[PDB]
Amino acid sequence: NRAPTSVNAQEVHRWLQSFNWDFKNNRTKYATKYKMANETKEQFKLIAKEYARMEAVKDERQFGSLQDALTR
Amino acid sequence: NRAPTSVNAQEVHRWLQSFNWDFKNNRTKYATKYKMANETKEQFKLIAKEYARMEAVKDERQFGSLQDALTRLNAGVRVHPKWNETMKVVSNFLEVGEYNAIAATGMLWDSAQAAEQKNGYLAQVLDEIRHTHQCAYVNYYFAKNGQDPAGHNDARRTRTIGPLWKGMKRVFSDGFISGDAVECSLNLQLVGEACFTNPLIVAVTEWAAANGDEITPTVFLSIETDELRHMANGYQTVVSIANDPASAKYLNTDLNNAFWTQQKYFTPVLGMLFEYGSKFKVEPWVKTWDRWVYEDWGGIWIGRLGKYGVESPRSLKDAKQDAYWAHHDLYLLAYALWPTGFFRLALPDQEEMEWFEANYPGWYDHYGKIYEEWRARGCEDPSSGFIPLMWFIENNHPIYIDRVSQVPFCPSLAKGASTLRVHEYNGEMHTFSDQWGERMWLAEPERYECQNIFEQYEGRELSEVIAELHGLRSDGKTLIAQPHVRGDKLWTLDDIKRLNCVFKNPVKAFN
Amino acid sequence: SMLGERRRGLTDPEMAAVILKALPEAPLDGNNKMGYFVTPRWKRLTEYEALTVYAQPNADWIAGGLDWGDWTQKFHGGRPSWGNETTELRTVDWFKHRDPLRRWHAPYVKDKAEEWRYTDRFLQGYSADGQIRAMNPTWRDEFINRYWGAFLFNEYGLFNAHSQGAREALSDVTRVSLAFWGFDKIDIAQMIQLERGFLAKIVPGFDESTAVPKAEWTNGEVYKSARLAVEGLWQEVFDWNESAFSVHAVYDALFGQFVRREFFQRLAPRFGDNLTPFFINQAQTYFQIAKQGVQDLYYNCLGDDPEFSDYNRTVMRNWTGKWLEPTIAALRDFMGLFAKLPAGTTDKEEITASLYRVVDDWIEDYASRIDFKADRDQIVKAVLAGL
Amino acid sequence: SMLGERRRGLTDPEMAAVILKALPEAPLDGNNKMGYFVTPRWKRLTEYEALTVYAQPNADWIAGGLDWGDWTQKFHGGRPSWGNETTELRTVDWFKHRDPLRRWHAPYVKDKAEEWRYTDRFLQGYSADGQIRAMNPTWRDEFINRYWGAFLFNEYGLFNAHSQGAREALSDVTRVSLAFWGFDKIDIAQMIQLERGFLAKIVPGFDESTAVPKAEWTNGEVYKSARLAVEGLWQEVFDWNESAFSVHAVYDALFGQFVRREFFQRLAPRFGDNLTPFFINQAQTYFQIAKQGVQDLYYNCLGDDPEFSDYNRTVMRNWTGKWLEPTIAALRDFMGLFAKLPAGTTDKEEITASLYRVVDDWIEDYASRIDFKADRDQIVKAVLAGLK
Amino acid sequence: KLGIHSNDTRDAWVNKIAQLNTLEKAAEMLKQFRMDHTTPFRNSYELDNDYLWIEAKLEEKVAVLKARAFNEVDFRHKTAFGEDAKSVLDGTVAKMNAAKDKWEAEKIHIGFRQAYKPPIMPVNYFLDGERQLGTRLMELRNLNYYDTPLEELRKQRGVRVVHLQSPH
Ligand SMILES: [Ca+2]
Ligand SMILES: [Ca+2]
Ligand SMILES: [Ca+2]
Ligand SMILES: [Fe+3]
Ligand SMILES: [Fe+3]
Repeated sequence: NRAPTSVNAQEVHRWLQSFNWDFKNNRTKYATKYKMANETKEQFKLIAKEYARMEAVKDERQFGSLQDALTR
Repeated sequence: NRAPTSVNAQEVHRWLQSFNWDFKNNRTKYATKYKMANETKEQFKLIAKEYARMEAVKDERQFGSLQDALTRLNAGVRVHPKWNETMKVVSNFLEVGEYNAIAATGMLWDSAQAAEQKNGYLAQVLDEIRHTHQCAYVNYYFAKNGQDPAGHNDARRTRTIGPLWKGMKRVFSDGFISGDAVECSLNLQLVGEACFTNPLIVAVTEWAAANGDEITPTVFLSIETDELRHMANGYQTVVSIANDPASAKYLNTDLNNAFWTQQKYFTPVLGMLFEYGSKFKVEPWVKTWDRWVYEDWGGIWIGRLGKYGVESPRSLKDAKQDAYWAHHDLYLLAYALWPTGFFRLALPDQEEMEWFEANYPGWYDHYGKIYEEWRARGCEDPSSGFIPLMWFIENNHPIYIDRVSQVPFCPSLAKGASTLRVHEYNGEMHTFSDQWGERMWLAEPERYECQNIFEQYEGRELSEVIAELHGLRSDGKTLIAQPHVRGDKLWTLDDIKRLNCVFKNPVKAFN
Repeated sequence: SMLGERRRGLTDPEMAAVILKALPEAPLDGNNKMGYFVTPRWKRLTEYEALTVYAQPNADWIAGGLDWGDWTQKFHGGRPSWGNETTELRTVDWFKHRDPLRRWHAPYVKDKAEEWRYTDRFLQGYSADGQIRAMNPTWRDEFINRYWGAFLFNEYGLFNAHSQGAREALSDVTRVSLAFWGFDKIDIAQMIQLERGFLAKIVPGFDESTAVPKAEWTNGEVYKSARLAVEGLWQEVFDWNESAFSVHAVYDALFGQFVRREFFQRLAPRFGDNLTPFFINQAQTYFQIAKQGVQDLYYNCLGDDPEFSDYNRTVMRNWTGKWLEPTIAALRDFMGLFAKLPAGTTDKEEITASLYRVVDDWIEDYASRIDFKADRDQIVKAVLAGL
Repeated sequence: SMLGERRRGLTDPEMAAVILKALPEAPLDGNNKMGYFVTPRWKRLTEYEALTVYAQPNADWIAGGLDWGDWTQKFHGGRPSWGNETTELRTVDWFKHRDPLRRWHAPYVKDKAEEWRYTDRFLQGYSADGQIRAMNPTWRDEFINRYWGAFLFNEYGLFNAHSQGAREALSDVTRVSLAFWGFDKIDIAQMIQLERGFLAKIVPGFDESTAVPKAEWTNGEVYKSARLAVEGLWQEVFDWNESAFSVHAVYDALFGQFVRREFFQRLAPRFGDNLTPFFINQAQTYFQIAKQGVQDLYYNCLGDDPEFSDYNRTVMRNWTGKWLEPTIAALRDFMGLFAKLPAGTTDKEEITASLYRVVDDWIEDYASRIDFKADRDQIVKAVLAGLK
Repeated sequence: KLGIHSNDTRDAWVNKIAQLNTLEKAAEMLKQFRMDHTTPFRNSYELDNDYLWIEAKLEEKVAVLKARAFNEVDFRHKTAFGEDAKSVLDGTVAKMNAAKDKWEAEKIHIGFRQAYKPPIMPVNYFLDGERQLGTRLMELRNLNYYDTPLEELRKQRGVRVVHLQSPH
């Protein structure tokens, strides 16, 4: 089957939680009275590439307005 | 040496000319009298990818401004009613010019034999596609965010109802693609773009800005940044055939025919759209026209082609003679036939009449009095039972359509040219408004067989033609076109049907 | 001055006041959708369709046209600006075609621009990283420079084959797709030269001149039948649809796909060359992009036309048969190139498998669409005779 | 309503008139260049420099700072918000660094976004073209899935080694560069998983779960020393410069470059794999981009500092020696992977030459810049001991 | 039933072409349609407003029939009448190059179109002729284009001047 296929951010993010591994010194370097839970999750399922794309789109509209119409 | 290295467009373009090779049938597929030199070069050393990048950057700014700031400022709405209507015509009519230019340059691409010259035309092919979509976007934006989307949203079909469209197609559609590739090049680039479109585009942004429209300037100014490549294409076209002996024999004639063709339509039409389709004025069209045609094009631009055997069009003085009142004469006809448009028109207000008289001594005594007469009679009120065309019939002022240019003319009333030539040939009548177009038809009758609106609509009742060609707004009863630009008292299909206006072919009065 | 002399209607108090005073209370029509009368191909009308469909001023006498009357100015002789007489194919509506990728000018240059800038970055990293050190010298100075470079003239020829179509296309949606198919071809040709120009910069004695690859193209034996097939599709075909169909659904789908994917893209890696595959990745991405458009025009629209389905398929099977022969001939002359590879590079078993991949993909994506009964074994067998 | 209720000063007749009336006849100062006081690295001040330099509110007691006085709120105990005490390196001005690529946020996300959209186009073209058919099954299921996959954890660890620096960097230009070096590392780790996810869609039976690659990384032998080194660089280094320097100018420059370029990029093509190289091309592009920034900060700015050149080089040579040993160990263990390949894939001579390329590039681009006396044959001989 | 795109006259011809079911008859009718209703030399202008659309609907019938009747080789090389495309093409081009003047040239070209416009002649040969014929026609017409005064040019065209009006 040669149907055009790809992979999105959510599909990769699904495995991101498994990226960290255990070892004796895997702990925060800063002083703190609290302990952040080891399996805490995040609301948005982003990866570097997709984060960049969504911000790049915003920048285009913003700078376009500033350089063109607003300047005119 | 592991220094970061790459390759740019110029370094590749360096070998572009060698891309083409020789072989028996390697020649243009289109009929032509000229021979483009196979070693012709191009001014801009571009490759497909760099071309894309430079255009993508422009799109970024343009669309960014439109979707963000301009939308936040309600730029699509805070525009004078008259100009909102004018842009329905300007953007869509120019769109077809951009669209046919695609096919035109494709024909030129096929005509060029030198790889570089083909590449130059190719860059324009893509540019004209961009321009088609840009003009379409202007109408798209005004339809989505403006005060009156009717017309902006369906001009591609509603434009077929009126007579101004026919002439537009002659100079911006057929004139660009039907004929000797070189002739088309002269209509499109040497004349069309260098003499009119280029200056026009900028001028349009000036009139737009004066009337509250910041949308058009955003798009049209971006389009303008591409025109230098097209000027070069036109200039290079002449350079390509300058050596060919046929050039000395045909160039100046195709050019003169090209010049007359383009000016015949824009001289009256552009001036009309600017002065009558706006509230705030930028500059009198008589002044503008003189600078464009005589000073910039007829002088500087044409002069630089002198070394190539190019001469000023022999019909130049004739054009200047016919020009002065041309646009004023045309608006009378355009307004008289307002129900056939896809936009709303307005009569000049008091301040405007003063402006016209100040800039065109004698305007009031002719056009001014007529407009006040039509208005007092109720041409703006749907219960009056009056449309200006009736006044033309009553006062025996027939309106004709030039068989060649498709430009409407009324020699009986015109303050400008009033010549008229009528001929019959093999069971068909033909009407001409000038000696240049008359010669064109006589010498090339098979190139000009366009049916005019009176011929097509003959015997048909006005409201039926409108209904059939979808000249109605969403409610299915109110006309898109209107004789005023106010929000109340809009004319409906019924108001028109009651007029019992039936089209007649004016030429039959000579039988 | 700081404020400038020009007064703008949107910001000037006096002018803006006048404008606001003339405005209606609400829009004079609630239908704010441009192109609302266009028949959507998908759920809802897209920007692609609104901005493109019906831009071409065709009258009703050209299937699908919304205008009326003859053209205003025609060619000396009477030939119409655009007419049904420029192509054998017939349809109930020339505006039905739709690019599956919905590409109008903006998205198109946006995508190609990204490719240009990433290409630049790639080359700067490749050179800085010294990856050229692991590339087989013979493969570079001989197969990339001469044979790959020669292929640029093939793409360049298929590019020009689109010229007449740019002028004769009978609709906007078809003209746009055609223009993009052709522009992508010239891009590929220019990318081949770009690689050769890059090699010239990082490899002391490499010559970027097109003299060698051109002579190979014009006089060599490997591309002889390839060039003849190209000179024909380009300058001997006057039917814009035959030109586009035969170039994309026949020749480039068989010859082009074999050379790019089954030869250079398949062998370059074996010589430590990841540079050439970088560019072939583009050519293949482009090929698969155009393919979706070619399929929609000739099969979904024309080949399956409610009124001329039978007629069109007959014409295309006719064209398929007409050009399948020069294509197979091109593939045969190309087979001779395998004998110039160093011993052990590939075997007749692999090539046979690569040929069936191309042929089978072709039959699945093109041949079977118009019910063109083609025999994989005979074709492959016919080509293999060139070894 | 069509016009809306909110009146805007730019377009509202009454409000704009009030505004225009209050405007001066001309600007109250002709110097319209923001950041005019910043010393330009190049001919003229760049937008990159104007929008970045001096954004960090450091006082003069932190080299190069323009403010005065102590921080307003410090840590319990007294530790300053930012301070000289967070790194062994010293300089005349922490604001001297310049990213040679001049990347501020906009240009940075613009390029990565282009790479993302093109990547998506590539995969749709690759899958539709059926190029997976010619890929060697063993290479795919064993080397890409398990070994290339396990490498994602290496890049992930290096990404995390940048967290403290994001917090402690002593200037804006260094913070931005460091953030971008780190962000590119997580991106590469995610592209390795992306490829595995893609293969799972186009190859029936291929499992995208990270379980196998993770087990290889955490308990296998091939990456044992690599993981030990990464765990150290990440969590045992509290000096933000030691971290960035040792990661980019030692460990990644040797181990990273060998694995990415001399193993996978070099051998994948031999097994009909054009997919992995597509992603490695991005990784190498990122590596070379970061190198320019790393060289500018550590060699141009610190290693050549007019006042602390000798001191800083002594420290960096110390760090190079400290981290070269664990890096050689990582490479030594990785040599074990060559024995897993099908016979005839490569041989000792090819492997040795590839090691020398990596070592020679490292000596040229890094070690020599601080006068670190590296012995290239002794380093290679130490690594070759790992060949099974 | 009157109309611009839909009318009785158009409906009349669709029911007419539908009756056709033989390439011979179909082709013959098309050839005769172009003689009676197209070009400035048409036999009459009675169908001026609908002839363009009708011709197309006629070409379609001829096209379909021609594809089902001819074999692959002929569909590409012969006219719907049986003539050898290339022969006709080379012959017409020959006559055109022999033309002594523009009046003769224009007659050759126009007639060519009326007789061999696709589906009659294969598009490839047809457009190739358009390329050669048109070139010659223009070369002859555009030579000293403005030499002949309008009064004389009108006589040459043979038009019947019905009215002339010129204040200048
Ligand atoms: Ca071990
Ligand atoms: Ca060996
Ligand atoms: Ca030594
Ligand atoms: Fe344009
Ligand atoms: Fe242009």
